[PDB]
Amino acid sequence: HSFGLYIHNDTMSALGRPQDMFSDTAIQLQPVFAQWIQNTHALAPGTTAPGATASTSLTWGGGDLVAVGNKVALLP
Amino acid sequence: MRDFKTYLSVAPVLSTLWFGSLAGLLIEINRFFPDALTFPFF
Amino acid sequence: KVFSAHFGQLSIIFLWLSGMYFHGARFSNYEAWLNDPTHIGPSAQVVWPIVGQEILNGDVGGGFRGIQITSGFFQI
Amino acid sequence: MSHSVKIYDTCIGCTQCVRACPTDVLEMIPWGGCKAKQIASAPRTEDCVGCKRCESACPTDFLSVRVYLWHETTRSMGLAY
Amino acid sequence: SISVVIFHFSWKMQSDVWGTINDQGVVTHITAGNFAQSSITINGWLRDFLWAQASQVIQSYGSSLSAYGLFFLGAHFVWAFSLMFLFSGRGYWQELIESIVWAHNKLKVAPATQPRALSIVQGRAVGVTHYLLGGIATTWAFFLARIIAVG
Amino acid sequence: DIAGLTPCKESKQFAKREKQALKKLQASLKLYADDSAPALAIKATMEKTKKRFDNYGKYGLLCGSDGLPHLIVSGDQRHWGEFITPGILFLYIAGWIGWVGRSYLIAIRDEKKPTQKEIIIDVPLASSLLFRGFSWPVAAYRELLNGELVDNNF
Amino acid sequence: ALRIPRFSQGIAQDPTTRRIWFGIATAHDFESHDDITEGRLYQNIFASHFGQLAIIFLWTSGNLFHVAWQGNFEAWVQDPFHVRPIAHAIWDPHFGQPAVEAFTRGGALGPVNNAYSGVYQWWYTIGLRTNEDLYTGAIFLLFLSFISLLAGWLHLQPKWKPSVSWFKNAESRLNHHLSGLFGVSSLAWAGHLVHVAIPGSRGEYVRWNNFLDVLPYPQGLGPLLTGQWNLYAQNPSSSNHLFGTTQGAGTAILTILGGFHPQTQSLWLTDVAHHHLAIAFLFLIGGLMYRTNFGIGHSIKYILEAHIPPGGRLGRGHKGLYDTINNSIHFQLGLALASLGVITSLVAQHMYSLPAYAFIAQDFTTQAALYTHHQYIAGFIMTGAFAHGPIFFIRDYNPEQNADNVLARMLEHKEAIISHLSWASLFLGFHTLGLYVHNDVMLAFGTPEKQILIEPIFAQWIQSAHGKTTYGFDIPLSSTNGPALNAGRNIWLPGWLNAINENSNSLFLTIGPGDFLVHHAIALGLHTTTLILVKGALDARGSKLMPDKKDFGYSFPCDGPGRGGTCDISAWDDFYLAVFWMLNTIGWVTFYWHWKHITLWRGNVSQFNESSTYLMGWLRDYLWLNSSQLINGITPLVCNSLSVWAWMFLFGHLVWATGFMFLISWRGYWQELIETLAWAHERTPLANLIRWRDKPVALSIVQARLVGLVHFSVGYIFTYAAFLIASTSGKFG
Amino acid sequence: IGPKRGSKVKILRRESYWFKNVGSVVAVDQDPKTRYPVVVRFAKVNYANISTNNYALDEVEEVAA
Ligand code: CLA
Ligand code: CLA
Ligand code: CLA
Ligand code: CLA
Ligand code: CLA
Ligand SMILES: CCCCCCCCCCCCO[C@H]1O[C@H](CO)[C@@H](O[C@H]2O[C@H](CO)[C@@H](O)[C@H](O)[C@H]2O)[C@H](O)[C@H]1O
Ligand SMILES: CC1=C(C/C=C(\C)CCC[C@H](C)CCC[C@@H](C)CCCC(C)C)C(=O)c2ccccc2C1=O
Ligand SMILES: CC1=C(C/C=C(\C)CCC[C@H](C)CCC[C@@H](C)CCCC(C)C)C(=O)c2ccccc2C1=O
Ligand code: SF4
Ligand code: SF4
Repeated sequence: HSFGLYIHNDTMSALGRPQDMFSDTAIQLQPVFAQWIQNTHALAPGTTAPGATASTSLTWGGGDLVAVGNKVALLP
Repeated sequence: MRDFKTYLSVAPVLSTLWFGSLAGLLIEINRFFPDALTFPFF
Repeated sequence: KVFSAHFGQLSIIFLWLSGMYFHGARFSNYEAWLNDPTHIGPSAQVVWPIVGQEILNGDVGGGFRGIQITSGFFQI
Repeated sequence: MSHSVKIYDTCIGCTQCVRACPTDVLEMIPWGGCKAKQIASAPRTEDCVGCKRCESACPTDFLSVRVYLWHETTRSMGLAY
Repeated sequence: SISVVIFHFSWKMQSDVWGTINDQGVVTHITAGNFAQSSITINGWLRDFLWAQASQVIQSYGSSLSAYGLFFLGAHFVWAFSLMFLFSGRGYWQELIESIVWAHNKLKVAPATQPRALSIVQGRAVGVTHYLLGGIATTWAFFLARIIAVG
Repeated sequence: DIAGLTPCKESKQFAKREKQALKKLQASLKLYADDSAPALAIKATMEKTKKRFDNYGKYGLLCGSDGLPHLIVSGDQRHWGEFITPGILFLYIAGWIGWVGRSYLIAIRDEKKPTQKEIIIDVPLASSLLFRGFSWPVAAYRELLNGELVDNNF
Repeated sequence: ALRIPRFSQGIAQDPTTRRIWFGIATAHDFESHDDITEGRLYQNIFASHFGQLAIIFLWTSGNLFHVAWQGNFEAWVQDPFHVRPIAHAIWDPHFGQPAVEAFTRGGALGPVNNAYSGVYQWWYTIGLRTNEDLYTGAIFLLFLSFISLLAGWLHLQPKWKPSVSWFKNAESRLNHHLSGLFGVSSLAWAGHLVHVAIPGSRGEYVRWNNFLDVLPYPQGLGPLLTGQWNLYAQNPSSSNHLFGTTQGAGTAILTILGGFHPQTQSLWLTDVAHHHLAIAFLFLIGGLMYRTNFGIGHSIKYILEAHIPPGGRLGRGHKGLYDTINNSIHFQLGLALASLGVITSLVAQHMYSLPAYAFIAQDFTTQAALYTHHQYIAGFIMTGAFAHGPIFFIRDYNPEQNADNVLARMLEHKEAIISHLSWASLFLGFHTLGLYVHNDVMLAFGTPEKQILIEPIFAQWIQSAHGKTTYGFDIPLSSTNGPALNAGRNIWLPGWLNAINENSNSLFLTIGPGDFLVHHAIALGLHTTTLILVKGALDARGSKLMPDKKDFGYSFPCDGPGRGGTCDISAWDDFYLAVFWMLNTIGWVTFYWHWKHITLWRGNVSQFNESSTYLMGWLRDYLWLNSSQLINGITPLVCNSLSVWAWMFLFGHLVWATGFMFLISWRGYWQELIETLAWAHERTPLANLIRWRDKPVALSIVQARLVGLVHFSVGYIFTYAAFLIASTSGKFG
Repeated sequence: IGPKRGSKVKILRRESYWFKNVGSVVAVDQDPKTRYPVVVRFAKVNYANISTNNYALDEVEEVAA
């Protein structure tokens, strides 16, 4: 369940029928990951939490963007 | 203090004061003649 | 023994760091990089142009020839 | 052979020399004259595995034994289980 | 364990995250998420990774960093020297070491300090340690060469 | 002269190498040292690879296509000391590495217990059997093949 | 605890699984395993490889049978333009509907994979043409390959003798062979090409009907028997030819005349036949050289015996090398291997620059996955050659029966032999490796100059005394004239051996400092590879660490710890150890051709020039450049052109890597957790009582040195297999 | 002491580690009797940690003399 998993893809994407790969889109998962705990981390400054704009680690699901003016930094 | 028919000892790696240095003096010939690939003679 | 032959690590980590603080100092780029971050692309080490060497020393920021850094002093 | 690895030597004396090796070697069988007078190379060897712990200690001055037996039971390899 | 966890982070952290703002902050990752449908294939892991990035290691000659591409061959050699230490017998390099020792004695040049092959487990000690300082610095080079310069 | 082209006296392809490549060394319109006293591409590194002009010496030196210079050394037209001159040199230096190899060695196996005198070193480098090598005129080229290391000891 | 495996006995009642594996790998070791006698053995290899020839024709049959009804031929014989021939129809239920995508290749219907074997230009190159005219193949070869089994049995049945002592003659046989066989085996070929094929080539057909009515000429074999031969070679072929259709054909078999052509490279029609003829006297003259009863010729001892050239007065014998090469059967299968091994490459290195086929190179793929299946093998031999000549020394061989005698002395004076071998390698080692890192430290460092780069003088030299009429150059006595040949000229070296530089297919490619290294690194291979095989061999007998290493010699892998610590010190495990460098030479060598060729085709050659003189670059452009095509062939954007290949190529990287286990694992660790892992079942419900019949164990202490290998190898040899093809196919080159 | 007891002897058997080499001896056997007398000894060790072995006059080919 932890490697031949990939090998499926090759053997069946080189056979080539994506209908049935394991793609982020072919085997049933649908344009969202979101609902787990990430999305209850960047959103937690509304508990016993006091707060302070953003989260704890900007890489979390909810809100915010504007990070830096040369290149980038972290986002969801 | 050292006359004739072999002398005093020395450590495990005095080769590290023989790789480093001696050989080291040779970069010292590889900048005096900063270059080779054949060579003029004397 | 181990409480002694230990010791000579701290002392060492200590001779190390020094050649890094010295290095992160007079072999400068730190002064130059700080007024000018987002911009620079730091150095501390530089060759000496013996034999082939020099190629390794390529303009890094506050106006000098050197080899870069991926060891975040300049940032502590 | 069926266990045949030669550890023999010439002294076959066994004091501060060699003892180690699971069961296999009930020797001290004094041949009529070989110094500390105990000799040969083995007893009944159809019992135990394939060591070379056999030499490791006390001479064989030549080879020293190892696996060579081929015909190989199970009680002859830990694992018949 | 570590060597593939590394392989993970940067292919993520650049496929997404690292990239860049401009007007309307239209984000432009070091790679427009190529990850998408294409790490899932374990070839994409050299289509999209190893053969994609590393093009900076094998272009790196005549430069400034160069010492990476110029390591990346050694240490991508040293590893492919470990197998010799890993994969081999022992009374072998003995059996060999004497042929040597012989030719030695003819000129009168060897015996003193009985030259001997490697201590079964020393041999393993010179596997492993090499297989690592080989197989590792390889990427230490592979890396510093795809974040210096674009990224 | 031979398979590649001619030396430096003319070698078009070689010329282009001098120029682009190195001089793009340039490539840094400025990069500030108007007067400044460190950043030394500027002076030599080029000029030391560069003032190496239409001169490098003159060496002959064949230079193929792309004009990187090839070494024939077949003892002819000009090229003789690209192997022999630095060849006998390799020989002479080695052999006086091992002439003394077969020396701060054949001087021990004797007296009293001599069983690892060699993990320390009796005379460092040998510093006694030292010059035996330059103090090889002829030497092994006779005494090796006649006596001492004599077929007997063979 | 029962009794099974029907030949061995120690193996037969071994309660573990070894029972199995070791069964399926002692089968072919006739000499000494229960069922054997010198009478049994011999014949037990005889009706064995009558089981041979037999399996070679069920191969060839089907080779000519997935061809005749599909797999273009009444196509590709209309004109063979470099677009995708055919082998057979690929049919796997796993395939997607992109069954429609290339994979499914033009002419034919359902998907297919095209001839990369040569067959397609030799079933054709000896005539054999029309798609109504063709469908024989199996039909014969197979109404043959069954006979191949019949003797098998017939000569296995006692009565009509299977022959026992009669197996140690020589003279009689080989006095028979190198006449009866080879000679007439040629001849008869010289027969065929000429009556039925040369006509089929330049001229026109031959009709299944007539065979008398067809006459290369008007007035027959004319003189010929009339010693008058010469006037074959006048207006033989032409050049304004249009290959296969006469018109500028002419009809006078035999020549050495005309030569190359943009329309087909390949040896001329005739010449491969006067030759096949020409040699067929010499072997026939050779056959008839030894006894065979009548009372002429020779006894195969008495011209060894005290023959000897530099013997005579140099105290160095020659006793019955005959009754030891003859009483050996391993000496036999190892002078057999090699010759074959040396010539398997002479085949496959001459098969380029001189391919003898109608459209081949100027094909440039089939041409590059066919030099190598003849470089792999060939290397793969050599080893086995060297490996049955370190079995002779243990099972057979006989110190008291061979001594003072020149096969000994070879043993006796051995410590030198490996040393003056090892001295070659260590020299050929660091000295190639100085030149290649230095060559790579200098680039990167910015200085393409300073690059150390020796012209391959003694190379190109051989060729400016041939035809490499490259940009002039005298050479003292030669000049490019004054003296030319004088003794030779317009006979012999006509247009042929006159390809010169020919940037396209000149035979000889124009060699520079890139080639003065690989060429010293193929040299560091067979040297190192052989210091180990020479050594491996030169004491399967024993040595200091293991003195009495025998009665079993070969595969006794391992010994107890202590003494110094003792290991892969069976002549097998040096063979075992050898096969890595036969897999590293036969890599540097093949690697080399291709890069060269590649570049020397749909593009440059400067490429290999300043970018093979170093090392990084051998990885970058080649290795890294020229894979492109294949890997973005599974592509996140659907299955494109190739998909078999790249999946093979990663199947390539796995089978390989998964060698290592076997190779850094060593039975000890594996067995032990199987000791814990066989406390499971026994202690777990819904899987108790349930008995194995073979006791769970971990692999033998020789076995896994093999299996990691026989694993290391396919991966490796299945990777280049998929690599080159997956890149010499688009190309470009 | 009068003839030669143990003053210099080669080894010739080809199994014995220091075989063709000549090291020194000790208390060579006295009596008519057995077949493995003679201790020998030399500086150079061998494949075991301890190496000081006993060979026997049916042989010691010393040889010249
Ligand atoms: C003093 C030195 C000495 C001498 C005279 C020799 C001589 C020889 N060696 Mg050798 N060797 C040496 C040291 C020496 N070795 C050492 C230290 C090693 C490492 C184990 C080896 C490993 C070795 C191998 C594997 C082989 C030889 C072989 C040979 C023979 C072929 C020459 C060759 O191509 O190898 C070139 C020489 C080397 C690779 C040796 C490197 C070590 C050198 C640099 C020692 C330098 C002096 C050293 C620092 C001593 C200290 C000086 C002291 C007076 C203070 C030749 C008889 C080959 C053979 O058996 O064929 C006849 C065989 O291939 N040698
Ligand atoms: C392990 C490998 C093995 C394999 C799988 C192959 C496979 C192949 N080899 Mg090959 N080869 C090998 C080992 C192998 N070879 C070795 C060891 C050698 C060196 C001896 C060669 C030397 C070799 C050459 C020179 C050629 C090949 C060719 C080929 C290809 C042609 C197909 C074929 O062989 O039909 C085999 C056909 C037959 C077995 C039937 C023909 C045999 C004739 C000569 C029998 C004559 C007997 C006759 C009846 C007697 C007449 C008597 C009477 C009528 C008067 C095929 C890819 C050819 C090629 O290049 O393709 C492009 C060719 O060039 N090989
Ligand atoms: C043309 C051939 C020739 C002939 C006539 C023989 C004949 C013989 N060889 Mg031999 N050999 C050869 C070439 C030959 N060899 C070559 C070229 C090599 C190495 C290059 C060897 C290496 C070799 C070894 C190590 C041994 C023999 C042995 C023998 C004897 C027993 C055969 C055996 O053990 O197979 C039985 C084997 C099997 C039933 C199959 C197991 C084989 C495995 C390793 C598969 C090999 C790889 C495979 C193709 C990959 C799997 C396919 C994949 C697509 C799934 C027999 C006298 C043995 C012997 O008696 O020596 C004392 C043994 O020691 N040979
Ligand atoms: C790329 C690989 C690696 C390297 C460098 C070597 C090198 C060598 N192998 Mg080898 N081998 C390997 C992988 C390697 N192997 C693998 C994977 C296998 C199969 C598992 C084998 C199986 C094998 C066998 C059976 C044999 C060898 C032998 C040899 C030696 C042959 C002599 C020679 O080629 O020139 C000499 C060596 C080189 C050119 C390599 C470089 C060594 C020097 C230049 C070291 C550099 C010094 C450096 C600056 C100092 C750094 C050290 C430290 C102070 C930091 C050589 C030492 C043979 C042998 O023993 O010869 C006598 C033979 O026994 N190998
Ligand atoms: C690429 C690798 C190869 C493979 C496949 C394996 C696999 C394994 N190693 Mg391993 N190993 C390897 C190379 C490999 N190793 C090397 C090179 C080394 C050292 C150099 C080691 C050192 C090592 C150690 C020390 C250990 C292992 C262990 C294991 C097992 C871990 C449990 C597991 O997940 O297995 C099952 C899963 C796989 C093998 C991967 C999936 C395979 C795919 C292709 C599916 C194929 C199945 C399918 C039905 C095929 C049938 C089709 C038909 C045509 C046959 C596993 C069997 C350990 C163990 O036994 O713990 C349980 C133990 O810790 N290995
Ligand atoms: C990358 C694949 C797209 C999938 C996720 C898309 C969902 C969210 C929309 C875009 C996400 C990026 O967020 C980005 O939005 C805008 C880009 O139009 C930018 O908008 C920014 O520029 C302008 C300048 O005043 C104003 O319109 C906004 O006040 C300001 O936040 C911001 O730099 C950033 O907040
Ligand atoms: C190659 C190999 C060897 C042979 C490797 C050897 C003999 C390495 C040892 C070489 C030493 C380090 C050379 C030392 C010589 C110099 C230090 C002396 C000169 C001093 C300098 C100035 C040069 C083994 O002994 C071995 C043992 C067990 C498993 C695998 C293997 C294995 O794979
Ligand atoms: C994994 C492993 C084992 C364990 C043994 C195992 C894992 C056997 C497992 C059987 C596999 C799953 C069979 C699959 C093979 C198929 C291709 C079928 C073979 C068919 C044959 C008859 C050809 C060892 O015993 C061993 C011994 C010595 C060195 C290294 C190792 C080692 O690496
Ligand atoms: S101790 Fe070793 S006789 Fe001596 S070598 Fe034989 S068992 Fe006893
Ligand atoms: S050496 Fe053999 S016989 Fe002796 S104890 Fe070990 S296994 Fe038993």
